[PDB]
Amino acid sequence: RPRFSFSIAAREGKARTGTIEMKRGVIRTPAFMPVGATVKALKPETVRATGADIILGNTYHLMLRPGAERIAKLGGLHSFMGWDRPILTDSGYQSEEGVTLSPERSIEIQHLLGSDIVMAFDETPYPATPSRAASSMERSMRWAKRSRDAFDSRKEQAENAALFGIQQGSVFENLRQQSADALAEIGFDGYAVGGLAVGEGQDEMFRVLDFSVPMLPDDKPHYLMGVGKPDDIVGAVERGIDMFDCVLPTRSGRNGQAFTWDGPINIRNARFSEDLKPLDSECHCAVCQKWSRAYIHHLIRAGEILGAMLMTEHNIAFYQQLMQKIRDSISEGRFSQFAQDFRARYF
Amino acid sequence: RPRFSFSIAAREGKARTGTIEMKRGVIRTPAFMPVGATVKALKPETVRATGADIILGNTYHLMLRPGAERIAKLGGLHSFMGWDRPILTDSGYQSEEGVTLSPERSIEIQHLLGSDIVMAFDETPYPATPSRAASSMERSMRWAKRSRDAFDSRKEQAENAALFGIQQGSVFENLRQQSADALAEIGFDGYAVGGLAVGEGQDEMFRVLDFSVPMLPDDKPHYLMGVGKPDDIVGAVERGIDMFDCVLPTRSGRNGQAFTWDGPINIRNARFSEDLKPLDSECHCAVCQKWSRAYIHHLIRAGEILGAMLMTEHNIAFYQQLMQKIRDSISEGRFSQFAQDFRARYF
Ligand SMILES: [Zn+2]
Ligand SMILES: [Zn+2]
Repeated sequence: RPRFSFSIAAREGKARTGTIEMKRGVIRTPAFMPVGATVKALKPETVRATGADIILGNTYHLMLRPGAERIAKLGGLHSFMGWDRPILTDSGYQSEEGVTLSPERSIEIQHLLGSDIVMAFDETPYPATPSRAASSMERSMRWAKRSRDAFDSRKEQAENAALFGIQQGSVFENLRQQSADALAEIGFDGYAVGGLAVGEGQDEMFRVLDFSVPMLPDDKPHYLMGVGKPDDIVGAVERGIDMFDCVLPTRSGRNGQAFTWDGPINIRNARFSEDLKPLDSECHCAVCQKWSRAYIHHLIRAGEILGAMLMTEHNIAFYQQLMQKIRDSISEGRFSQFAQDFRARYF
Repeated sequence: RPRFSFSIAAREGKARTGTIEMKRGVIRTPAFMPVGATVKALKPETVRATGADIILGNTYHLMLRPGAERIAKLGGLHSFMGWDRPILTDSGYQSEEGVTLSPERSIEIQHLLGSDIVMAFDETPYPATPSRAASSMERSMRWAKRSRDAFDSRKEQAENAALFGIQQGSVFENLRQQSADALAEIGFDGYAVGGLAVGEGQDEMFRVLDFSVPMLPDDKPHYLMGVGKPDDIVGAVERGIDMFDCVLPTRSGRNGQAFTWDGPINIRNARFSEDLKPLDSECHCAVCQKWSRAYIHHLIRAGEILGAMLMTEHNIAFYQQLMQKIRDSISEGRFSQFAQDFRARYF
């Protein structure tokens, strides 16, 4: 495989479906990346069986424990945790130099972990005034150039990994445009939309995506960081987003929240205590094949680890099934119909 | 298969190896029964993959949550938890009537759960005076007859399950003999040695097994309740024990203790932080195939659920491998050699 190739196979409006090819494997887009040096309560083989093509790791947590250098001594993150496919690492979400973490150190840590997709080191709270959002965006663009240069100066990294830049600008169209321009001038393998899902609400997030995603190079992947709920994902794909990561399915799962095509349910609710149905009626996951709502209700009420395991496997599988229906519906020119049907039933 | 058939295929001194056949499957003896309505941190398929033929469930915990009647409404324990092979249930470890639980209720609960091997309801703290141990043993034998009659009066249970009686008597040879006599006069499908592993220490436990196990019918299985460490198991098999249950491998596992052929290790110890070796050098389990001491050290230090999962899978697999080496060495007439070699290396 090449270091990085993104190809778009089908479109419908702003939505796209395709593939990213990398040395460690192929990523089907739109993609959901489960968040990890573990996807909580799941073996990597289980994560793969749900359909994930790539997972996310964190520069912040891993650098603290067990340490980036230690992981590199041990053979890198893939070998450490037993996941042999692509890994995307966030950059580590104050001075011009960095945070006491700088762009250079961030890129180095991601190298030491052996990340396949490296994120530029970026700085913007919500709400923000125009002045503050601009100051922050500009710093982020200076740090984006430092990230680019640090990555390129490390031959092994530049030859085997990819680098994504992150658009800032808060909710302001002019700053988003400046930011997109800056990032394209530097040039990256993909472009994230940063600075959303930080308290603005779906309506506002969608409004900003509406003008922001078209500013980015059309021929490169578009990653919406930290999103989100199933309906956030569907709307964001309608606006041109190709990649997602979020802790909801894992975290939610351990707290009793199961995703279903008829909306989320809280399995701890006494109404499930004698419910022999699977979590979701249509889900093809191993959990829905084998165990009832009643059993999983019991496990979660009892604080049993197997409850966390089963809830998490189901939720990540649900999310992968969602992404597959999105991909197929775009490939078949019926994604707008799918999005409408999905929302009518989910809500 | 028959309701219950125990056949001995080979012997060496007091040690025996063979099979129990039941409707839900065959049990290889000497057997280790992992303790559960879940074996903590493991899917039942994982439990089976380690080599377990039977697991234990509890009348006490299940009757409290989620309730015996609820589990029967839901189709019984096997269907509830997704384990289709035999399950042994303890009886629920004060008046002549029972505990505020009586023999009759205990047997009924085990029926409602759908237990394959039902334990008689029994009462003896350590240390105990001869007078108190005798009083307690005698009550237990009256309760053993009540258990027998309750089981036999329920046709479905008597036709499809087995009933084991439990020997008491503390550390006193004469009371153990009276107890064995009483139980044989009533007649059971198997015989447990109760009242050990309650604080007496290995030397004393072995001394009591030395005279107590020969008192029991030779042609029926002998179950040592709540034992134990790998060396306890080996010594107890040398004294005629066929069946074991213990929470050590599961509980220990979650606390960082891994069993190995060179003795237990605590994986949280900083010495393992960069150790790329598997938990045990010879172990054939999936955990030792795939992950390092270093990774598992990190997970347990970090309190990650996957740490508990992997430690537990390894430890239960270790125990099953131990039981297989015992079975094979008895079948080959070299168990005394095995026991000596095991101890020399383990210690
Ligand atoms: Zn499911
Ligand atoms: Zn192992």
